[PDB]
Amino acid sequence: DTFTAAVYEHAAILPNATLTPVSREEALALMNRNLDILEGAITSAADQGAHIIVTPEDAIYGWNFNRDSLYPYLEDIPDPEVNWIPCNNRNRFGQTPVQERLSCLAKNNSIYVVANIGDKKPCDTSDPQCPPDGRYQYNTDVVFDSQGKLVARYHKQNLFMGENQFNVPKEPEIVTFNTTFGSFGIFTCFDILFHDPAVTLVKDFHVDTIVFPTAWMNVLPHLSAVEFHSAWAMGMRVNFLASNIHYPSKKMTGSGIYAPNSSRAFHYDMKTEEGKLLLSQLDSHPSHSAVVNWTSYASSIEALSSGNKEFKGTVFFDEFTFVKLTGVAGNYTVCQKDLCCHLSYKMSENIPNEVYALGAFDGLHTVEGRYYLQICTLLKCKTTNLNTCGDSAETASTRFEMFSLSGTFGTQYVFPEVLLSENQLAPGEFQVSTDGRLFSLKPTSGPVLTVTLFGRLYEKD
Ligand SMILES: *[C@@H]1O[C@H](CO)[C@@H](O[C@@H]2O[C@H](CO)[C@@H](O[C@@H]3O[C@H](CO[C@@H]4O[C@H](CO)[C@@H](O)[C@H](O[C@@H]5O[C@H](CO)[C@@H](O)[C@H](O)[C@@H]5O)[C@@H]4O)[C@@H](O)[C@H](O[C@@H]4O[C@H](CO)[C@@H](O)[C@H](O)[C@@H]4O)[C@@H]3O)[C@H](O)[C@H]2NC(C)=O)[C@H](O)[C@H]1NC(C)=O
Ligand SMILES: *[C@@H]1O[C@H](CO)[C@@H](O[C@@H]2O[C@H](CO)[C@@H](O[C@@H]3O[C@H](CO)[C@@H](O)[C@H](O)[C@@H]3O)[C@H](O)[C@H]2NC(C)=O)[C@H](O)[C@H]1NC(C)=O
Ligand SMILES: N#C[C@@H]1CCCN(C(=O)c2cnc(NC3(c4cncnc4)CC3)nc2)C1
Ligand SMILES: *[C@@H]1O[C@H](CO)[C@@H](O)[C@H](O)[C@H]1NC(C)=O
Ligand SMILES: *[C@@H]1O[C@H](CO)[C@@H](O)[C@H](O)[C@H]1NC(C)=O
Ligand code: NA
Repeated sequence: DTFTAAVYEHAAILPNATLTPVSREEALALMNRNLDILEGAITSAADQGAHIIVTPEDAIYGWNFNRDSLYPYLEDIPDPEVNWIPCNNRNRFGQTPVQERLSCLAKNNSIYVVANIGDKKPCDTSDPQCPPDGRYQYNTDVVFDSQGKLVARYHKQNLFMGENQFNVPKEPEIVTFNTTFGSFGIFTCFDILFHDPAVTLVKDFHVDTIVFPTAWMNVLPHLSAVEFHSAWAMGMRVNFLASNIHYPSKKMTGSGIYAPNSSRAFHYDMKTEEGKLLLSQLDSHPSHSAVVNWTSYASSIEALSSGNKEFKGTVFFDEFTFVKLTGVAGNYTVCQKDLCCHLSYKMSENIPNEVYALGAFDGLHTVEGRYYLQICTLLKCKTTNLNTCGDSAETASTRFEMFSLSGTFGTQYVFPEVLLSENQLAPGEFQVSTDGRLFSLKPTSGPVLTVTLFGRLYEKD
């Protein structure tokens, strides 16, 4: 059993902004301008045989708001158990034009529609957790099935810095929807960096596929959208539908359809101001059974390199312990605290003025969010100057003939990243072993930007 998946990267129409909150008529007019663009993508996806389409987070109203400027864009999204086809019973819950439009878009095109809108929940001064505003506001994903029915409502758990227009739910919402093409889980953007609901959906609810609306700001060398999202899909052994905002000015680009074995289709574009519809087939019930012990090989072996020239290098505000790669072939081991990284490599050639390092990181990230990390990285240094290792590098010339990366990870949640020049994925050029090794299967098709094993220690957050 297979199905055709679709994702749309959206060049959104943002509100003029701001000073005084707009009227509902003004807020709706803008939302409709974006909805007409998404209508265009939903119709082509359906015309091309897609069973489901994901549209990005904030695709309908943007990310620039305060609680009051956001209010006019919000709808009361009922509990999905309510059993409702907004396209067929338009006024069941009062004024809900966005839900009606999304419902008609899913019904008329006979396709599942995943979209991200805003929820309003009026509350009383009686309940303690009610805001002084008199309402809860949530960044909400909605799923409409092929018949137009609301089958999922998900309020974002992990709000990012400056998402002050939204509220965090009391308890994490573990939202799934079942179809004839597998069990589906859903979460949004920053959620992918945390345990709840992200990990829970995969390990406890045994979902086949994750639908992921995102408005992601790219951060090289490890946190580029296509790079990390496909890494997470591979590490969690699940299908992954990533639909991103297209805004190169904020480094927003990178949508794709990912399988447990490799990427299936991806899109990265920093040049044009245009959106992109992507389609690809996936297995409805992929195998999830391929277990990896991430510390096995690494904890067995002894240090591959002795007495080495080591230095501190900054990666996304985190101080990694590096070791320069001297030679067109080598065996290095670098440790930072509880983590020890091993690398075996052989380059296609020894390209001049191109420096590579092997890095190790064991510690807590605190800049613009807090999360414990354990990272082993083979990265291309931006320049020859060793103090530029870990700074975002977008191009490279060194193809590798072979690589094998591993670490003494104190976690079972490790995401294998392989990124080529210029933000290109490498399907299916690498594989992960039951031993916890990220290794090449053929020489890389393009130059290497990074080969990382991105570890996550949820308890140490
Ligand atoms: C979400 O929806 C899915 C899809 O509808 C739900 O999963 C279904 O659950 C049914 C009830 O448990 C399952 O029915 C039983 O099937 C077995 C036969 O085995 C299956 O053969 C199928 C056809 O060849 C095949 O599709 C199926 O799935 C596969 O399972 C293998 C592992 O075995 C896995 O590798 C694949 O990836 C895939 O998952 C099985 O191989 C029948 O023997 C069984 O007996 C009957 O019980 C009936 C009463 O329920 C009775 O009517 C009848 O007389 C028999 O006694 C069931 O018919 C069905 O397999 C399963 N479908 C899939 C694709 O998994 C899931 O439960 C829903 N989840 C939630 C949370 O609601
Ligand atoms: C993944 O592989 C590693 C390596 O085998 C596993 O870790 C190891 O787990 C064993 C327990 O089965 C630990 O052994 C214990 O050692 C202590 C002394 O250190 C001793 O007192 C105990 O009697 C026992 O022998 C071992 O130390 C530990 N090693 C490391 C590096 O953590 C890991 O648990 C495997 N995980 C899975 C789920 O397969
Ligand atoms: N702008 C805007 C968005 C609007 C939607 C809410 N946002 C996020 O959840 C969000 C979170 N994180 C990122 N990107 C990374 C990051 C970037 N810089 C610092 N910390 C992490 C790389 C993780 N991208 C988006 C921010
Ligand atoms: C969907 O179709 C119905 C009639 O078939 C129509 O009333 C409705 O406006 C359509 N909506 C969209 C958004 O296509
Ligand atoms: C690296 O290690 C492998 C495996 O032990 C070995 O075959 C290879 O010759 C080594 N290369 C260098 C240059 O140390
Ligand atoms: Na805000």
